[PDB]
Amino acid sequence: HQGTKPPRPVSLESRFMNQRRYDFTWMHPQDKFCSECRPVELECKKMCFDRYRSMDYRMYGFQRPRIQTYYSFSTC
Amino acid sequence: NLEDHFDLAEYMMKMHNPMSEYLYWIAGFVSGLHGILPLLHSNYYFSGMFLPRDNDNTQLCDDSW
Amino acid sequence: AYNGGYPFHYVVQYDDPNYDCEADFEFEEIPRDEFGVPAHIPPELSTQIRHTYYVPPQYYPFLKKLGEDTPELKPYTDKLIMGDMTYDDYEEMFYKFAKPLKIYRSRLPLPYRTDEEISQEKYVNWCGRWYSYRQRLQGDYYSRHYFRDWLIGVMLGMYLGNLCVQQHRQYRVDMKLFYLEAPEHKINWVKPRGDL
Amino acid sequence: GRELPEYVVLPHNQQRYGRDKSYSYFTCLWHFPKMVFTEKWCYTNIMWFVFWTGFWFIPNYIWWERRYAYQKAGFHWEHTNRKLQARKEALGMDKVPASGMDW
Amino acid sequence: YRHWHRMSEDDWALPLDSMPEDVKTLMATPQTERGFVEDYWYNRIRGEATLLDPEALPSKSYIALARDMGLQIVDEPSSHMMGLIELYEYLRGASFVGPFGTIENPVLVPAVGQERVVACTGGVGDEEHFTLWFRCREGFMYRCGECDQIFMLVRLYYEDRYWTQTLVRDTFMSDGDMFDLKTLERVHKMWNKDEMVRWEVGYWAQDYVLGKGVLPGMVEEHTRVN
Amino acid sequence: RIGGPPVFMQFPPPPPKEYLADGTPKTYPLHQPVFDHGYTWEHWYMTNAGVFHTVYYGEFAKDFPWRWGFVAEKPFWVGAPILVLGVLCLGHIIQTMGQIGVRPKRYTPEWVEATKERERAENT
Amino acid sequence: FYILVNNNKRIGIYYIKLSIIIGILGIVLSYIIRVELYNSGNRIIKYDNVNYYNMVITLHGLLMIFYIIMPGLYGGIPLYILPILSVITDIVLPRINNISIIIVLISYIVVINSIVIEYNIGTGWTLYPPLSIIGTVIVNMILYGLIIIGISSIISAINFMNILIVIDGIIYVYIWSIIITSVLLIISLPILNGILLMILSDIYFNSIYFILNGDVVLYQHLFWYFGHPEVYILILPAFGIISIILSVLNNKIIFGMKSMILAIIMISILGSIVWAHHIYTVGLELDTKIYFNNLTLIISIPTGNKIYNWIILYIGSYNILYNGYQSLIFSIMFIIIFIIGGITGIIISIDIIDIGLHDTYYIVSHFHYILSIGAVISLLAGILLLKDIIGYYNVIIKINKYFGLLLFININIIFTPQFIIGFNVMPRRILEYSDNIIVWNLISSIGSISTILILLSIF
Amino acid sequence: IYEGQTVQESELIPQEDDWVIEETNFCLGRNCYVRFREEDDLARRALHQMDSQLNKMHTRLRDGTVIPYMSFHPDEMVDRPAPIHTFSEKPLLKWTWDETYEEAYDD
Ligand SMILES: CCCCCCCCCCCCCCCCCC(=O)OC[C@H](COP(=O)([O-])OCC(O)COP(=O)([O-])OC[C@@H](COC(=O)CCCCCCCCCCCCCCCCC)OC(=O)CCCCCCCCCCCCCCCCC)OC(=O)CCCCCCCCCCCCCCCCC
Ligand code: HEA
Ligand code: HEA
Ligand SMILES: [O-][O-]
Ligand SMILES: [Cu+2]
Ligand SMILES: [K+]
Ligand SMILES: [Zn+2]
Repeated sequence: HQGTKPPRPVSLESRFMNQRRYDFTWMHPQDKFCSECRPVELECKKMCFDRYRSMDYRMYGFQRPRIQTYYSFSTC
Repeated sequence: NLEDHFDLAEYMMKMHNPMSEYLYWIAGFVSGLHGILPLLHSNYYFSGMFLPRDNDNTQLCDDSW
Repeated sequence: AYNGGYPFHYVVQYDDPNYDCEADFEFEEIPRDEFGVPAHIPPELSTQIRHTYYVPPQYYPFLKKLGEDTPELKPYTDKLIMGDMTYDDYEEMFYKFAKPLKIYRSRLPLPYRTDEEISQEKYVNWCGRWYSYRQRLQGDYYSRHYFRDWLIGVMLGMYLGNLCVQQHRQYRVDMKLFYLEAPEHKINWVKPRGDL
Repeated sequence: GRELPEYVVLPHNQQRYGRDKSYSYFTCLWHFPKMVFTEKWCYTNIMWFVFWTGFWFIPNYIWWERRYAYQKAGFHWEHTNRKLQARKEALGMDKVPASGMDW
Repeated sequence: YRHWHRMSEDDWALPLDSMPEDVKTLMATPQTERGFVEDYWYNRIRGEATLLDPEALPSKSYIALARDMGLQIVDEPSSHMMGLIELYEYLRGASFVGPFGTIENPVLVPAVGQERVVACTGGVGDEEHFTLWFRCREGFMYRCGECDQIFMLVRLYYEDRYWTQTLVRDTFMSDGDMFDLKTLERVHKMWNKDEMVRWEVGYWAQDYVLGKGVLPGMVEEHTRVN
Repeated sequence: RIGGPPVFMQFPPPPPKEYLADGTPKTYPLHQPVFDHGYTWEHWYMTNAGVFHTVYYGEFAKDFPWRWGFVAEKPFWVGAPILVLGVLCLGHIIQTMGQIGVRPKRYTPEWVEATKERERAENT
Repeated sequence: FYILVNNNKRIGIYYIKLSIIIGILGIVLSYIIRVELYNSGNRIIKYDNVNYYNMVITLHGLLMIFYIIMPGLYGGIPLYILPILSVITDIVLPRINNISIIIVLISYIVVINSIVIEYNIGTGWTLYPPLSIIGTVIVNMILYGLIIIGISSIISAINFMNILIVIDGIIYVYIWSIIITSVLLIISLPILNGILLMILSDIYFNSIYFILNGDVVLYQHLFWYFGHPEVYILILPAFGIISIILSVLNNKIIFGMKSMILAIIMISILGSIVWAHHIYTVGLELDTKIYFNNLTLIISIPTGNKIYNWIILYIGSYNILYNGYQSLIFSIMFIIIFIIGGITGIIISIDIIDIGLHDTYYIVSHFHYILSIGAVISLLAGILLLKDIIGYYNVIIKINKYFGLLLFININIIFTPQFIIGFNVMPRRILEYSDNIIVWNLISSIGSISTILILLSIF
Repeated sequence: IYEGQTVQESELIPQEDDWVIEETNFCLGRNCYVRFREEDDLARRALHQMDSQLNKMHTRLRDGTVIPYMSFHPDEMVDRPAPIHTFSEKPLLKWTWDETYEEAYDD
């Protein structure tokens, strides 16, 4: 079920939604990877890792299609 | 042993080295400085003076000194 | 009635003389209990079976001598001779003949006291009783005096409190006359200053 | 089992210790600094503490200063990016292979 | 006692590998010169030698039988000491409650040292008062300042030593006739024959008297791997 | 319990006494000074020594420095009142040293009158 | 050794020693505050450095509460006499006792280091959000200190509770006082930790509990659910000491021992359910306000019973015994002073009176009379009673009538005027004020400098 | 509440007409700071301190019994200053009851 979780509507940014006082850096106090992305926001991190790779900095993850990997639980 | 009967035997028997007392007082003195030194440093950092002159943030008479 | 009936310490027997429960990893040897009951016979059944101690017959004359010298011990020795003594019977015999250790006060050395001092024991007891009599009476006397005094404090605290009641009373009278008669009360007087 | 005498006569005849001399309120103001600068056991313990605390402070200090200067220059990826633009300028190529990869 | 933890295996019996290997000297050592392990195995070897000889038991007196098993015949001196020892041990983890103390019968306060802290709570009911703590030093008949309860310190002291079960046994028990090794051998052959050992302690003990490794299977019994 | 921490053990004898080469007993440091001053008063106080006893505790002037010997010699109600005023006066003096000659303009007569005008207008 | 020692009596001495050291920093901060408040203007803090004053008042409060009085009355005297009162050889948990004092020292070093290195800003000792969560890193450091202190407090509470399992005598009133404080800590600390973690989450983990649609009043509930139990965790050990001193020095058995014990238990239960009297002005519902006001006034009943039981202890005592000992004077002074603090507490308990007196110096004087005067004097009196047992010397305190008189007079000069300015009114946590409040502020300031001078005469 | 021990009139009857209340001083004596000799070393100053304990003192009555230094709490029972190890032998709190058993007596 989690491997094929249905897409959900993009959240409208309501009155008290997505409030930020400072960037997200508690996971990487010194490196400060993906300061704009949230700790487990996988799609934001993927695009952020792509920027770093385009800047000659290697990052791990978000490159193999799900159906071409083992244990994905997303194969037909 | 008789020397080990009392806790802190040297101090209780009045033979301890005075340096122990001096260190205790020095430690307290250093603790006190943690309230005064940052006061002076912060005053200078934001004003340029280590300590103010009484009522120098208000309008003063011409002859005030 | 302790530890669920499991004895903290118990004897186990093994048929093979060279068997070691820690070195060997075979799966055919069956351990026995102290009476020799194989482990595959459950406790509920084996505990019902009656087990009695069998001593070699050469001991019968000794067990007979014990009974005669101590007649209270004879019934237990007879059971042992006749092979009718269970573990419970042995326990009853064991605890029946256990006696407590005795302390003799006559053997205790005494703190030193002269014969002159020993003759004054009644006098000192007499003084102690009079001290307890005087103590008990004084308790009643003091309780009456001081708890009565506390009333003076109540009355002093009621007088001083009443002074503020009177001030408050006059205050309320004055307040009622402010908006009614006081020239200090002014209306159509304060004008807005306006923004600076 | 050890055998000891009731008393021992010392070789020297110096009465080094005894009752305190009468002291005033501010006696400590001169006695304490005197001990620090004149008693060996005191100033050898101070120098030992200062020397070794500073000794291990240096390697940490050097490492952090280099790290701090680096962090102010930019993020890790901003550094690798500057070396990538330089390599693109050296070759005159708009797009170059990523580091560790061939054309 | 309630304050003691669970019996050990050793509290019941000792392993035969703790038997002294010089049995000949062990059976000749005076009781005052035997240590705890040596005294355990002296009594067990000698006691089981007499118990495993049925034909001689009926003719043996209780005085002699008790000596062989290592049991001390009781007397008023030893009973007093043992009793005060057990009373001291009980008070280690138990409350101290008893009759009101008077000059004729002071409260007995056992101690090893020369002093023990004691509290007087007075009498029963309304005669009970708040705890009044005092230091009970030896040689003084103490009187509570409040209820006049008399106290006294009892010291478990004997000849530069305190009172222990070992001390009581050494001071009052007297060594009897020296143990005869012929009895050990005679009983050994009685219960141990043709590869059957019905006196394991006497098979090991006889082996040591023979010099260790002499009896069948004993070399294999003494060969260990770690 | 055999071989456990003993309930009681006797103190071993103290180490041998030390004499100087001339035979004078060797003295060791002692923080019980004999202060030098002219005061010799001796104050005694009945003290609780438990429930049924007391002890007559004495304080000797020579056991204290000069400052305490001087103060403790006088009657309490002679010294106490003077000391109370003195400490208060000193506190005010200390707090006045940093404001010598400071003349804020809001305490001048002109500003004092202007506040009175404001109070009249606002009926404060 | 020094740091390795596990002796419970040595550790008790360490707690008192550290409380005095940290106390020097506490008193210095208090002198800064009173100096500043001597007149209107800037005196020792620049107008551009007003953030320092906010930090001074914040650290003063935190240090005196958690690093001085609590380590002194719940760590110092308790660790030294409790195992003796329980006729037990030593404390149940030896190794835990050692680490507790080390933890306190390490958290103190973190706090003072944060003064030196971090920017100096303040948010009160009550760390109300959102102000606490929009500050600089010094707030993060202070949070670490509190959490670390919480660890030491809870493990010490566990240590004292285990005495019930080993006590070989009678549970005296003092032992009951510590046990109940330990219970109050075991039940209140876990709630504090949770709310502190939420402050951290908003400071350091981008949480949103204290931004709109999240109720900031939530923090005040959880904080004060620990806050008020804390004020009784700080006073109950003092009550236990007062009972011992009065009974011993007057040679009189405690009267109503069971009522004393049951009064302490009652205060604890009630103190665990009255916290919102600190939140009267937020705008709570009428029925909530009435509940809390009603239960707050009930606490006076058990507290009153203890006071009167103490009075009869001193009444009737023998005249021949000298009554000028400093310990006896301090114990008596506690009754006289605590009644003042408690009565003013009942006044502020009425919420309508509280509207006028919230966040004013009347509240300051109220809790100073109980803590800065009552608790301090109780700790001094307890240490003084144990002077022979502890064995310290080189001070002139045991019989010093001048010190007691000067302290009592001058301490009242500081805080009695703070009750007056509460109806003037002078807000709390401010440094500048209107010129018409100088007189009373000046009088209190003269009192502060004088008290400090009297602290030098003991040596 | 505690009001002292109960007294029967028979116990207040003297054996002589001159009996009065014994006038024994319960003030232990005059004391001050324990004064150590300079000559004494650390071990011998420890012995000196142990010999100046007020809680080891008592008052001997006319019949030879002594009323000891007593305290409401055991805090006053340890040596002053407190030694490292205080209550090696467990202090005994004596409770009183009327129960008895035959083994304790002999006829
Ligand atoms: C509130 C206040 C008022 C209160 C009034 C009321 C009081 C009522 C009574 C209360 C009583 C409580 C109970 C008391 C029980 C006492 C028991 C006792 O005595 O125990 C024995 C115990 C130890 O005795 P012992 O058994 O002989 O111990 C032997 C040693 O173990 C072994 O001996 P050793 O010689 O081998 O020792 C080792 C020694 C070896 O020592 C040496 O070698 C010393 C050498 C000399 C050094 C001297 C200091 C130098 C400083 C230089 C500074 C330079 C600054 C330059 C600035 C330049 C600027 C331009 O030390 C060390 O190696 C380590 C020392 C560490 C501690 C000292 C730390 C100092 C401060 C450090 C600050 C650092 C800040 C860093 C910040 C960094 C930021 C990046 O006694 C003590 O420790 C002394 C206690 C003395 C006071 C007792 C209480 C008396 C009564 C109260 C008086 C009033 C006090 C008021 C508070 C103080 C005010 C200031
Ligand atoms: C140990 C310290 C301590 C103690 C014991 C108390 C005790 C009490 N406190 Fe507390 N209090 C504080 C420390 C303490 N307090 C602190 C530090 C603050 C401020 C924290 C902050 O805001 O930052 C505070 C704040 C505080 C407020 C907040 C006011 C405001 O925020 O505006 C209130 C009001 O309810 C209050 C009430 C009480 C009451 C009702 C008691 C009762 O316990 C008093 C009980 C005692 C008596 C009543 C006197 C003795 C009893 C009698 C003589 C019997 C006869 C009396 C009657 C019948 C009434 N306290
Ligand atoms: C128990 C804690 C404690 C103690 C002792 C004190 C003591 C003192 N405090 Fe207190 N104070 C607080 C806790 C305490 N304070 C708290 C919690 C606040 C509110 C914080 C906030 O607003 O955020 C506060 C606020 C506070 C303010 C308000 C500043 C403001 O917010 O605007 C002021 C000044 O007016 C002040 C002054 C003083 C003075 C002059 C003393 C004393 O100096 C008076 C003189 C007494 C002594 C100098 C003796 C003290 C000695 C010891 C404490 C050591 C004892 C150790 C042993 C006995 C071993 N305090
Ligand atoms: O807080 O009361
Ligand atoms: Cu409150
Ligand atoms: K100001
Ligand atoms: Zn009695």
